[PDB]
Amino acid sequence: DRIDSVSQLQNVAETTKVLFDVSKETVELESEAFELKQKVELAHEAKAVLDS
Amino acid sequence: VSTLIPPKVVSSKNIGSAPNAKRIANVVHFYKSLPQGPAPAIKANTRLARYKAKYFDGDNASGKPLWHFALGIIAFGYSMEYYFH
Repeated sequence: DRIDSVSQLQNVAETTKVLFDVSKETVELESEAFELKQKVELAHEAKAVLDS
Repeated sequence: VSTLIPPKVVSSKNIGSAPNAKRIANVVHFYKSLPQGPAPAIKANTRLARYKAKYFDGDNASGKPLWHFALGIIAFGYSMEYYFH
């Protein structure tokens, strides 16, 4: 039973490699989204003000 | 706020707690283990080893050796029974 349990560490590291990489990668790639948020807000304000 | 990393921390402690003690207890005895009756030493000769092999072995394990011992002690004691009375 211990053998069967340890059989599952055989390839966990290979997948969790890309998992841990892309986790932080995607979490920090929202910087461009944050920079786009202010531009989108400015555009929304401009459209609203000219609608006014 | 970030991703902690559990899935590769088993290095410091092997998985499980109770069977960890039994792992060292059962892994070490398999090295110096007899494959199949190695060094049986079933043959010996020291003026009494033949008697042990023939009668005092576990294959028979009968009451015949006790009866043989009784017969031998009777034979030994007959002479001094004659000597005394």
